[PDB]
Amino acid sequence: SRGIPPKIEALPSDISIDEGKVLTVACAFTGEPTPEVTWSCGGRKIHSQEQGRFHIENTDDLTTLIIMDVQKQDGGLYTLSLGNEFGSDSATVNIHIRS
Amino acid sequence: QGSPPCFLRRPRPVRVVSGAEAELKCVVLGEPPPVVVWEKGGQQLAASERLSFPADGAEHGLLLTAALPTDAGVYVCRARNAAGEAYAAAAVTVLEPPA
Repeated sequence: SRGIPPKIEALPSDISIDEGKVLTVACAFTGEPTPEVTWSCGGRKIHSQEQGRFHIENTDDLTTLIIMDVQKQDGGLYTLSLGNEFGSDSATVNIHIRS
Repeated sequence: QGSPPCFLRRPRPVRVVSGAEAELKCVVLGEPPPVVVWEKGGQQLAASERLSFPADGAEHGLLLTAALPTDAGVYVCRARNAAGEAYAAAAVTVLEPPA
């Protein structure tokens, strides 16, 4: 049984969403043991909450980030980071909000 | 009554030999049924003799009839309706014969 460092698969470099609408971004990964997923923006962890507009759903090889009723303040560079006992990986997507 | 796009199945990476077919697939839900487009290198892809977009209800694909080395790279699947957008990406690798 071999450990596998985390590896993020393809992630869009830039995405757009109109203000007020819902945005979903899904990204696959590999890693053994299953990596811990962290989404961040402005160097700060995004916390998934039942109430609130930000939701994160993580499985063994997928993360989905949902931002509901998107606001101008949500725009910016988002980082997806993965960690496990054998390494780390990160990628970014730049989210553009249209008025 | 709107509800934003979501993926049931996301495009997966594919590794093919130069000249062979390459296919990406997604299955998307939402109300109304989302419109799916595909992007590469910052630009929306258009249908031609070498690139088609087979679809069957919620299932939407991308089919390269004969993949060339210049077809390699990251493809982004963008699903859209009045309520929102969903994005998922996948990398196509194309292997050239030696020597």
